[PDB]
Amino acid sequence: DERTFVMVKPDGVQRGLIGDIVTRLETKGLKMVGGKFMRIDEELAHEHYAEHEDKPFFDGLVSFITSGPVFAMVWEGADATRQVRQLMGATDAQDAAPGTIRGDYGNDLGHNLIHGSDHEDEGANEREIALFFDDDELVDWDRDASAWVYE
Amino acid sequence: HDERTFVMVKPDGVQRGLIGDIVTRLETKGLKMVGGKFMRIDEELAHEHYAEHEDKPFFDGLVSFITSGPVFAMVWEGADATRQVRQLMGATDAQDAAPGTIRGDYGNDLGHNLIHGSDHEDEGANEREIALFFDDDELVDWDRDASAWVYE
Amino acid sequence: DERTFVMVKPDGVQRGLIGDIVTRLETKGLKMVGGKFMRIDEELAHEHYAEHEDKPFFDGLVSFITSGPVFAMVWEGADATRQVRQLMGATDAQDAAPGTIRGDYGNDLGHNLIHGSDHEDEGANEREIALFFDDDELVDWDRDASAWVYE
Amino acid sequence: HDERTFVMVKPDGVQRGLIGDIVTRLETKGLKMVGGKFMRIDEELAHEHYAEHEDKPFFDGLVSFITSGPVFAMVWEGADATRQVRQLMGATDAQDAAPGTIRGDYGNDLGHNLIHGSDHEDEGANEREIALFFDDDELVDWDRDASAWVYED
Amino acid sequence: HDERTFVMVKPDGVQRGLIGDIVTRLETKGLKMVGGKFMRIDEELAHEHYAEHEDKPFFDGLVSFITSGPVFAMVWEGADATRQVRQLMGATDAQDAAPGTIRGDYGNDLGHNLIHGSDHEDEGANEREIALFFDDDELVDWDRDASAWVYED
Amino acid sequence: HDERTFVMVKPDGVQRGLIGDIVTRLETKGLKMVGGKFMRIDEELAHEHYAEHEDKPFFDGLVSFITSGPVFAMVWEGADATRQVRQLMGATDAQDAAPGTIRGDYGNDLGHNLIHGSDHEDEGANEREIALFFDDDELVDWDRDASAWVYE
Ligand SMILES: Nc1ccn([C@@H]2O[C@H](COP(=O)(O)OP(=O)(O)O)[C@@H](O)[C@H]2O)c(=O)n1
Ligand SMILES: Nc1ccn([C@@H]2O[C@H](COP(=O)(O)OP(=O)(O)O)[C@@H](O)[C@H]2O)c(=O)n1
Ligand SMILES: Nc1ccn([C@@H]2O[C@H](COP(=O)(O)OP(=O)(O)O)[C@@H](O)[C@H]2O)c(=O)n1
Ligand SMILES: Nc1ccn([C@@H]2O[C@H](COP(=O)(O)OP(=O)(O)O)[C@@H](O)[C@H]2O)c(=O)n1
Ligand SMILES: Nc1ccn([C@@H]2O[C@H](COP(=O)(O)OP(=O)(O)O)[C@@H](O)[C@H]2O)c(=O)n1
Ligand SMILES: Nc1ccn([C@@H]2O[C@H](COP(=O)(O)OP(=O)(O)O)[C@@H](O)[C@H]2O)c(=O)n1
Ligand SMILES: [Mg+2]
Ligand SMILES: [Mg+2]
Ligand SMILES: [Mg+2]
Ligand SMILES: [Mg+2]
Repeated sequence: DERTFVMVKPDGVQRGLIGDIVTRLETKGLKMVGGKFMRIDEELAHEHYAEHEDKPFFDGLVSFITSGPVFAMVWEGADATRQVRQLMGATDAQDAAPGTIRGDYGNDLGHNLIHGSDHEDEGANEREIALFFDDDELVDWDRDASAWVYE
Repeated sequence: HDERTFVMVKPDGVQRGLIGDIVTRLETKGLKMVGGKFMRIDEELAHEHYAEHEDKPFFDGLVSFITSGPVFAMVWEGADATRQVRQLMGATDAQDAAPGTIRGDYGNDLGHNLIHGSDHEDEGANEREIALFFDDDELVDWDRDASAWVYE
Repeated sequence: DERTFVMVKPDGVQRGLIGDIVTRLETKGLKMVGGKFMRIDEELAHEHYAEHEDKPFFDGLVSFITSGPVFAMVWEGADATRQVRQLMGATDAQDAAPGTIRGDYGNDLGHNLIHGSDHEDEGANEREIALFFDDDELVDWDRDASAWVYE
Repeated sequence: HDERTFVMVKPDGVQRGLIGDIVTRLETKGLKMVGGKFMRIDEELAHEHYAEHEDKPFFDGLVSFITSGPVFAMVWEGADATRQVRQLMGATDAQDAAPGTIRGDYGNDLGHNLIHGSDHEDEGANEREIALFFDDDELVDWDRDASAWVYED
Repeated sequence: HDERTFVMVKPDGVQRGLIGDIVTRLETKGLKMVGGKFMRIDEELAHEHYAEHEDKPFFDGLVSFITSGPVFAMVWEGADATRQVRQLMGATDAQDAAPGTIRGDYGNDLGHNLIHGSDHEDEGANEREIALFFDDDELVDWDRDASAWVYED
Repeated sequence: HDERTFVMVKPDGVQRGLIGDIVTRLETKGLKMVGGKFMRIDEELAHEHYAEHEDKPFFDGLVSFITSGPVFAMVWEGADATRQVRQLMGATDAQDAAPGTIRGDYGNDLGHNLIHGSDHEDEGANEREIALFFDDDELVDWDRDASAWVYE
């Protein structure tokens, strides 16, 4: 089924929010299939944020995403992409609603805790998952509790 | 004797370990439990609970779901209680329920959507569902003292 | 398998701790098979606390257990009786360790939140479950997640 | 920012044991406590705090409530705090507040709505409410080192 | 009881955003907040607070720490509070504290052990520490109505 | 470069939705994550991880369990970290683990006991298990700034 790249940004890691974020996505019933603590180098960052290469915030973006380790993940479940952006709330954490990840934990745009593939960008999920993870690092399993999450 | 609403952790809620989490949002919200029963819904009881959907495609699978494992059936009392419960639960379809609600936090399905609560917008749905699942000998008439601090 | 009678006392109910207690016992992997919000009358109380009928605290005990509603339960799982008294902690909540129900939520002996059949009293569990619940009120089901809780 | 706002757990939040949850909420949001006092509010102080309401029918009910038990008074600081805190609280009427907010998880009353927070849409309310509850000697000037991860600048 | 104890989130607990968790812990235990102040501790006050330690080798490191950032000072009241609070905290050395206690869930240092609480085994420590941090005008006398369910008498 | 311990949410931890809850107790405790990998353990890898129990009755069922679903494999850094982790996890047999520990709170079995962490009392178990499950290219050398407030 549908998967999406999700990553806890260096602010999240530094602020010790990996658990809380993982718990939010497990508790929503979703299935972790890839998971990796790693540091993003500047060539990986440049390739990740490519779409923003002309923007005035780019150099600060790569600077930040490269400023400490992240926890990179793939998640699978029904409608996962969009479900995950709903959990995360709005991109600017100062605008995110309470009960979402950024509404609860951030109030900044740059240091906004987390990233999730944009479902409105068709193919963003598969392209980012293939950026961060090799097929060898992604795990096919059956989460048994899926029989009670879904009809 | 204030406003009561019927509320049900569905078999998926029970399977996934979520009874206490749901109960905790109801009491934390300040609502009072007056009935509470762990039970299996038999097929007649579900025909009656879901009589209004008998014509609809999803009916058969709805009756099979709601009888496919035990439920936790509840009655909850408090000011504007039906509607407060519908807001805590969020959208019937959990893929659209807002994060912070019970379905936005815990579910990713419309059939397997954790819980039921009476629809305040269907007039007398509460009184009827309560009366369907509970005898008046299993509702409990009590005063929750912290009520004195929940309301003015 | 083994079941045990567990009940949230009127202090627990009044203090809005039913959820938290239920969650603790579901999260430990145990299976709810009976569950009932009810009031204990004085004949049920007298029969429940019979063993304490001579003690100086009896009349205060029945008075309290009868002072508001309780939430009466049966729980099943491996070694359930003893596992549950371990969750509850010590009878006097002022002596219970932090991380147990009474260590976290009480500090009184009388108003000590909760009751669980005493595993050291052989047959206490079956005798109390049959006191509070008829066989019609207890549910036989398969909690699927039991396949991951137990070998 | 040096942006500060005044925040108060009201006598109901205090009585229901929710001082800690409200504080975790604000801390977890990355906001910096700079003032904080457990205290009783008396007649004069409530009449001034609420005086914008002196001509209103719920006024006497309100001074009676806000004076019926202790409150936890506070000041918090951070980017857009006054506004962020207001969003965290939810609608003034808890029965209208969205689940996820303080009021939507914990209240369903208008009078007993847990909590108060300076109105960002009333210019000066924050600095006025703070100077009401706190002398400048009771506010702390410090650096929450985690701020460098909450914010980029 | 009128049994009160002095409790302090230390500068590490304050910086790590744990004021709220510690307060929820105490509230949830059914204990009554009667005093509470966010504040900075200076030289004189620490030298007196800790003076039983004036002759010890960790003393200078300790005044430096307890003075390196703000603390949340408190007073709590209830049955056997001083002792209950001490058990809630766990061993003074967090790396020795049992999981379930404040120190065992959140610390693993001796210097930076989150929190302080009057020693019930030192007679007078509670009433002495409280009078140290609080004037009697800053303590509140009230009735937590839930107390009637926490206790039978 | 301080003390590191290897820690593993076992397949049951992963199935039951407990990865984040465990990770949250490790970070809340102040320990630093330096490695972290969601993976399936193959049979050779489990022969090596459990070589010391190869003679024992429970070995075969142990290798079948630990390969029966994916795991979350971690490395954790901090003062006295091996032993701090063994205390957070509590007794190997979860029916005896104390409430407050990860096993006392979440488990009721000895085989299905949620997590593994290196035994501080077996000298060099940490360095060896870490080296077994992680290449040195997947350990991350970083400074967690709130360390400045966790320790003196
Ligand atoms: N003015 C801006 C815009 C975006 N950004 C950051 O760059 C990231 C990617 O931007 P984006 O438009 O793809 O937003 P999302 O897909 O993450 O919602 C955001 O998450 C922001 O953190 C920023 O720092 N400043
Ligand atoms: N296509 C549909 C529509 C509803 N249903 C289920 O049947 C239930 C009752 O539908 P309903 O519109 O009366 O919803 P509620 O009153 O529970 O909000 C829902 O909770 C859905 O779980 C379904 O399974 N499939
Ligand atoms: N001195 C005492 C002893 C017991 N009790 C209460 O009576 C209950 C039953 O006593 P018990 O000796 O069977 O203790 P448990 O089986 O509940 O551990 C306890 O839970 C106490 O609440 C009391 O109020 N005062
Ligand atoms: N009709 C009303 C309106 C407000 N109030 C109370 O009075 C307070 C102050 O009114 P307000 O419009 O300034 O509300 P906020 O500034 O707290 O959002 C509220 O928090 C309500 O508790 C009331 O009791 N009845
Ligand atoms: N060897 C030691 C002993 C204590 N201390 C610190 O000094 C404080 C006071 O010592 P204490 O024996 O009165 O400890 P408590 O009364 O807080 O249990 C402790 O909380 C430790 O933080 C230290 O830094 N080094
Ligand atoms: N009879 C036994 C004993 C141990 N074991 C399992 O094998 C694991 C390793 O045993 P161990 O004594 O080396 O324990 P730890 O180093 O993980 O504390 C345990 O975590 C138990 O789950 C078992 O399945 N059956
Ligand atoms: Mg984009
Ligand atoms: Mg309907
Ligand atoms: Mg007994
Ligand atoms: Mg071993």
